[PDB]
Amino acid sequence: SGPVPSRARVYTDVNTHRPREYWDYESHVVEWGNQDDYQLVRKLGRGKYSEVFEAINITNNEKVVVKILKPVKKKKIKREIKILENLRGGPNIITLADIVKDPVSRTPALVFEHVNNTDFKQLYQTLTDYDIRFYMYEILKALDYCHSMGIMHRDVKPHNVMIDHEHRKLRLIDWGLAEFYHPGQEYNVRVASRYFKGPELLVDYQMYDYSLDMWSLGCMLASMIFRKEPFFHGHDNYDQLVRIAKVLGTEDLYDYIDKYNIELDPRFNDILGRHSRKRWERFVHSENQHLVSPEALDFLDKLLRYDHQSRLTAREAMEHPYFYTVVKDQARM
Ligand SMILES: O=C(O)c1ccc(-c2oc3c(Br)cc(Br)cc3c(=O)c2O)cc1
Repeated sequence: SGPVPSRARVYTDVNTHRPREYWDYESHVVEWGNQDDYQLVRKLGRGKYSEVFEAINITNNEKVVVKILKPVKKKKIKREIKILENLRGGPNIITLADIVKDPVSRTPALVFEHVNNTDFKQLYQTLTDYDIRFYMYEILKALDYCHSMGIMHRDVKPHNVMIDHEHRKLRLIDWGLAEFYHPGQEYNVRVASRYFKGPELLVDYQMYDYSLDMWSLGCMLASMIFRKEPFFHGHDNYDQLVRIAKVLGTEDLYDYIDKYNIELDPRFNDILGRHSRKRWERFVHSENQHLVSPEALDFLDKLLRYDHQSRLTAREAMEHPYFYTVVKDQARM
């Protein structure tokens, strides 16, 4: 048997046509700075891979953000650093300003730009229909760039999207799981938050591409327009696929399995059963109908697909009628 191979429909060989230095990050040499150039003000958040502090650049008295990294392989550190430097300057990509090492503890610390972030737990209450469309378009601009730069984020989630609603600014952060795309490469399925794990990550299909990020975005869009965060709320990875199967149906799931000859785990076939593909009207009620339109539902359906190749690309998504009002307003400046 063996699973059927896969290639990205867009930006397939962009990395092949680049210098080895670009994607071969194990050979990247980091230029460190002194963390005594920064004074920490307060902890902004914790996490599995880092603890994030607000800090001050004492050489110019300007607010920055210090991400003190948790002990991971040196390889993964170089990967995140190289990717950040490669994507630096891109649309709504977080800006890496410095890379310092504490003189005492000798720990790697990435220094980022400061953005007045309002948390989505309080932000998703003041968002209008236009606000959702607008910010979705902003994430797409960041995703289309990094995809065109041969990089998939592999960890798209609300926690990783900083938003300055007062200044309409958006930034895509945390690229510690991001990876360079190479046609034919089998990647680790152990990426992204459980609720945003694509079906390929759950059925153990390792040859995925940029389309993984498009799934996660779909989970964000579903959460926003239906006011259910998170939309696919599973208790583990096995149940996660079941929660997905209860919406998109088991019909397309087993066709997905059959097409790519994916050997399915002997546990799934006992908890999946059979389900019909529910219409998106079944998730529309009085409290969220002001966010749901035929344009909204059409755009969503074209993101949440088992077959990663049938999902929209970032650019294809940016040309959807769902963003027609946003595009016209951005052209008038
Ligand atoms: O690469 C990362 O993992 C990564 C994490 C956090 C920030 C990051 O977090 C903020 C938080 Br949390 C709260 C507030 Br207020 C501001 C920020 C901010 O400006 C900022 O860059 C940037 C990048």
